[PDB]
Amino acid sequence: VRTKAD
Amino acid sequence: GPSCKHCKDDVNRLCRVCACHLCGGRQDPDKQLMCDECDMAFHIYCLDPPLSSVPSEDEWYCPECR
Ligand SMILES: [Zn+2]
Ligand SMILES: [Zn+2]
Ligand SMILES: [Zn+2]
Ligand SMILES: [Zn+2]
Repeated sequence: VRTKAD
Repeated sequence: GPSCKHCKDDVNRLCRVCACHLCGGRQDPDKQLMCDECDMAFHIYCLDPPLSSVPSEDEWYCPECR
């Protein structure tokens, strides 16, 4: 999954 | 200009459009999942029920999209 940290 | 009209990119403001869609908080970005449909962000711990860790699947869909 993508996180905002990416 | 700003990227987000709602907070004008102020890191000291809460914003449910460009930070956690439920609480507006910017903390713990590594725990904010991005919805692969609507691209809103969600703290794993703001979800109801909360997720106790970041899922391992490639994609994830928020409660507003699944
Ligand atoms: Zn914003
Ligand atoms: Zn949150
Ligand atoms: Zn969504
Ligand atoms: Zn919404």
